[PDB]
Amino acid sequence: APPSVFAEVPQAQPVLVFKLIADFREDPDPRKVNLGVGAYRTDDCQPWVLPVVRKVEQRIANNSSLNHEYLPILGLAEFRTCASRLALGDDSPALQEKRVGGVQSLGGTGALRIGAEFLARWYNGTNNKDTPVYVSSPTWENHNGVFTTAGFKDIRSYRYWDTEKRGLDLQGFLSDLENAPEFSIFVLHACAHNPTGTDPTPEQWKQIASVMKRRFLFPFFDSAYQGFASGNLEKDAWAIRYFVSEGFELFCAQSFSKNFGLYNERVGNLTVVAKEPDSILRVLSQMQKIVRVTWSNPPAQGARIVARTLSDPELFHEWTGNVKTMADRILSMRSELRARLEALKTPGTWNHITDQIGMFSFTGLNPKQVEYLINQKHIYLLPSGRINMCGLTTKNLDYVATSIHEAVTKIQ
Ligand SMILES: Cc1ncc(COP(=O)(O)O)c(CN[C@@](C)(CC(=O)O)C(=O)O)c1O
Repeated sequence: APPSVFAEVPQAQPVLVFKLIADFREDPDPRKVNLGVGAYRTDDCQPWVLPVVRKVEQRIANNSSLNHEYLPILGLAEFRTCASRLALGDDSPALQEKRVGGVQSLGGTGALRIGAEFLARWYNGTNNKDTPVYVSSPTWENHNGVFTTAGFKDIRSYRYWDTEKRGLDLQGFLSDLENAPEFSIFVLHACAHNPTGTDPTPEQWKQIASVMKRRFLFPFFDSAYQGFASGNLEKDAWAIRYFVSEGFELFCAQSFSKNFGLYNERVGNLTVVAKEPDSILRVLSQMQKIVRVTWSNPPAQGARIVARTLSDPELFHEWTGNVKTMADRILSMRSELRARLEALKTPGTWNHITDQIGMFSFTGLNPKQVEYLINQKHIYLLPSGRINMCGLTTKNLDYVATSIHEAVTKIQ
């Protein structure tokens, strides 16, 4: 009897956020509510394909001049240019000086992967897998997984969330920067921090930038929610743009999954800013090799939609309107969920619910409370106490606020 070559493969733990989408879908209880994955939902609790996207899909579908031939390894040129322009702004001195590069990627995740793979080979030496990599405490789980997979052995965290203050621990963060070895890589959330929903103010960003510049720390921005932090694309990109004006060289992993609602078309872009043009050229050539052995070349549908919307003043205007619409609904739900919790006179303060920005809220519930909420009330969320505000609708608001109350009460 010959045994199987897969006999010893262990059962892996499940990617939780996707594990719950499954549990939710198949859960038969009617009063179930998915406050899990960070995807927008209308007030009717439905996915929303943006009107502008619908528009363009139709145009693309009626364009017979378009073929399916392979795209360049680095991706659709028009897309890479518009994506980078969106984050840096058209008046960017970096764009003017041609020291900006863009690599089309598979969502923000793919962009993060490509940048980590490049750094692990050409940054701070050759194949230097030892440069420390810093992620916020807490942060999006996949930050660790992505950098670990790229080979970095030393992943550290910088203090960010202050539990006994329910906000940003600036001194902690600043202290961690001061103490970070020179050349260390810092993974920064450009805006709408995940999972806290707490971002530094421009004044704090200035302090953060000041230490980074002094200690030659590398800013690797994750920008997955441009436009959600406030509803304004220009505003949500200010930090990245400030670093650029300060002369930093940096990476910016861009995702169009949430702001274009193109979740399943995997549209991402890795923007690179260098001190001089010649370097962008050499960098992209190394990036081509990395891409070639990962996905060979990127898919066209998503990039085509984003490219057409961003290069047509009319589609662009319209898109900015749809974005603001989503952001506005998140602001509306924050005020409501807070009201109800106060009316129910729920133990403790809950101002933070309206203080945090973006799609998420770091509620503050112990895990035992989350288990109660998921098992008893069928209100799916993460163990950490993070909730997707978009999951709230004028309907289920009371059920949730009730459940959160009962929890806090007969659970604490
Ligand atoms: C901070 C951050 N960066 C990158 C990504 C990846 O975006 P992509 O889909 O373009 O690769 C996410 C997505 N976070 C989600 C919305 C989903 C997930 O975990 O993948 C979340 O629920 O946190 C994110 O929250």
